[PDB]
Amino acid sequence: KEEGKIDEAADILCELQVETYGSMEMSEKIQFILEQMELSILKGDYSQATVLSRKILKKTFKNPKYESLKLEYYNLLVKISLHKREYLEVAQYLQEIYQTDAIKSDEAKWKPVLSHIVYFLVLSPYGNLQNDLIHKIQNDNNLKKLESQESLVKLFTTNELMRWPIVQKTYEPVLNEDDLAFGGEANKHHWEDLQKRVIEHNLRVISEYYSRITLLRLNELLDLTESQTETYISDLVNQGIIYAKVNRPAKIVNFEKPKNSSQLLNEWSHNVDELLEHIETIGHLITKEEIMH
Amino acid sequence: FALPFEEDEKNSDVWFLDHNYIENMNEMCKKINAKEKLIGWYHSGPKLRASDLKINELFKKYTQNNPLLLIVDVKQQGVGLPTDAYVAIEQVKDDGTSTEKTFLHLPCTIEAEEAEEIGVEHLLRDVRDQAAGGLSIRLTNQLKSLKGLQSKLKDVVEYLDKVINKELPINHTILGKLQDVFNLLPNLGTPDDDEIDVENHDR
Amino acid sequence: EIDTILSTLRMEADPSLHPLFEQFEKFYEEKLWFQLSESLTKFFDDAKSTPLRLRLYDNFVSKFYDKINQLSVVKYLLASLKDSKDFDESLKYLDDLKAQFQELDSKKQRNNGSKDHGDGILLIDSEIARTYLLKNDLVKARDLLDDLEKTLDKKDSIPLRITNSFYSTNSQYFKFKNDFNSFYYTSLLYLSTLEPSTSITLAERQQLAYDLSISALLGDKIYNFGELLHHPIMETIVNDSNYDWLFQLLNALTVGDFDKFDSLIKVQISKIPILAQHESFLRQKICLMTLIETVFVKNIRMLSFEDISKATHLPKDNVEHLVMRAISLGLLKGSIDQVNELVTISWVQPRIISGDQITKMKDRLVEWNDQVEKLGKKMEARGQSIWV
Repeated sequence: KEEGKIDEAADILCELQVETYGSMEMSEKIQFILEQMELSILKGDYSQATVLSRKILKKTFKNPKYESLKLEYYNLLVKISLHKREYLEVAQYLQEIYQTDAIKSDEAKWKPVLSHIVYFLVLSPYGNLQNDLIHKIQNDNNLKKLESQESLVKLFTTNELMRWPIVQKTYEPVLNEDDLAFGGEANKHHWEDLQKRVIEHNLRVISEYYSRITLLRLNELLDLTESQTETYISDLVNQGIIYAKVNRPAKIVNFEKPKNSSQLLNEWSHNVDELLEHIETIGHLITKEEIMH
Repeated sequence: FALPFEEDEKNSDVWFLDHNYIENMNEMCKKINAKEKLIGWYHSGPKLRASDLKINELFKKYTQNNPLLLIVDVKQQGVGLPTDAYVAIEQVKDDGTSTEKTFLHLPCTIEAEEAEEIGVEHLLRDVRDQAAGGLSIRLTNQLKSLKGLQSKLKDVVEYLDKVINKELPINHTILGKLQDVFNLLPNLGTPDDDEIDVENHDR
Repeated sequence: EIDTILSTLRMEADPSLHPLFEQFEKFYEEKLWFQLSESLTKFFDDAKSTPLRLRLYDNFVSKFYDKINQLSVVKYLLASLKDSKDFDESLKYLDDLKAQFQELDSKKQRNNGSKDHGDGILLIDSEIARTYLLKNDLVKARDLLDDLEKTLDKKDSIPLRITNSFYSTNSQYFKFKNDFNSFYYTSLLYLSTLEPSTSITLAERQQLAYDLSISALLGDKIYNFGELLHHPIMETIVNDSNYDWLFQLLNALTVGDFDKFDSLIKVQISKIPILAQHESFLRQKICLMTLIETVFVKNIRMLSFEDISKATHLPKDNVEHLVMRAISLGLLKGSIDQVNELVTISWVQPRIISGDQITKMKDRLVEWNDQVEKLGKKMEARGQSIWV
């Protein structure tokens, strides 16, 4: 490893310990997989190290026997996924670390672990999982002890637009200085990927509240040129997150759903049923207060 | 099964209930069939009162569910069932109170065994008309539904005349509920009205 | 026994306060203990400020450790330790008592017949949290709220006395954090469940009222301004001087004028720094209120940006932001165009129902009754030979 023969060294380690898993204690097997995986981050093959991690099972790894080993397993998984920028996945791993007994019980040691999650969870794209996990972080008491982390979770959880040059400046000296996600040289190249979530977030708020809005006004709110604006719209509709239609003489941008007779007949059915139900319910209370008084 | 019950209404704090009778009877019924538990008590009507809540407390004592209060109206009014179900629900609520016990209505319907259904049918010389099976039956029902709707609307219309002219108090919570009825109304002379027209054509 | 103790209380005290010590002793001789309990109450009502209050407790608690009702006894200590200027001493006394109540219940059960005894314990944990908060420990009180809340819910009901103390701790904690929204909910409940005792001084009730008014000026979805002035708590203190301009901020908000509001706020922002730190929320709040109100009293469902801009004194640029916050808060629903520059309302928030609006409801129901009855007459003539 210290010699230039590091390559030949990995190929011997990984081959050996990946066919040897017999009668020996679990604690030792966990250890040899970590060693194998470590070399493979240096190999530049993160895919080799993904396959290895799935050899060791989640059924035999929630015991105090394996406690110090569990933490290192999960720290490595974060490095693998950070290369490939699956941020939602990074966040899941990090969550287990928080829910580990050791970190939770020691007050000081839980402080960095929580903070890292907030960061990555916001860099995720807006999916079904994004919505439920982020509202899990917002509720927690620990989030509320802190105020630096609280401001970031609060921004995305509310259904209010916000402009890029202002989120940037504000949290640049607070959250972007901290290690993991943000901080270092390779990690500063994830600050960038934030700019895209904030403008596409704005578009998510505007579909819901606006139904017609001008192409002219839209350019101003996202703070992007004509050419750029149309691009990130197009990219969102391939993702099937929003419905958008832009007219290229700069007439209308439509967020309003394309309608059919069937959808509409269903909506109106709802309203009628609903009336009949309210008339009866108010009718129970009318009986009580009539005899009573 | 019946209990003896005497009501004195001079003081609604004066009541008769045979305590011992209840415990004795509970145990005998369990030896025929074990699925019988105390799930409540019926009140014979012929209306709801504000007084049924003094009595309800006596039955919470016995039970592991909230007692069902079945107000069985015994002159029998309605083209529906004259049986109301109420279960006492406990929730914090401010309408001049801090913690409210109130009674929430639940639907009354029937379910029957093989034996019991056939025994009903056997009494009846009727072919039913609460069924909504055939064309004939559903016609009868549609007209009963319109008559059901007009009679309830009067009860709502008279209740509101009694606040404003026979002076009961202004109950924000009640009205509040009423308001939304009007808010969620259909409005025609819009494309919504038009989708209906196209619908009629297809059928 | 009680004799030696009684002498010692009188001496260190004033001549005015000798007959108070004397009343207790008399009930004791005769053994009327309903009267002894009441006479302690007169004591802690308005002389919880005398230096002997704590010791006086110490003889009676020992005798009536398991003889009379637990709610009664505990009540004296709590009032005594609201008058201590030293909270390190307050924390120690609670910690011992907390300990005694855990032993006591073994004994006590057989005496009453069968009764609860978690009543004293709940009140003690609240006092530990309140001592912490007057000393500025937000966290120690914070884990005490969680554990205390769950035990309320475990019972079918908590008493009014017990729940006032729980809501007492919550109010204290929130105003330090500076959440207006949180402070608001605790105060409206505190008035509902408020103890009938005169033992809760009016001075606390006044102070609590001032802070309440402040929560609703800075609040985020509070459109209960009219409602606040109905309840005794504000109604009666309108003609006090420092609570004049304070209620004028309520009344300006109601009628939706901007000039009465402007003239008031420029003075009180300077004077009181509370209105200074939450300035951003305060200005926006009027704008939102104007919007809702104009929408509610009318029966039409749309307004142009031009109507809105005059009403709120904002240009049509900020008006689109104004609309977005209102929909988001839950005040209104609708959609926004910028190509016809309409706000299309489809939902209004049910607010206070006035006598006039009941008449209004009713008129429409009469319209619909007739319509149903007419249709049902035709539907009988039709289909006369085909029915079940």
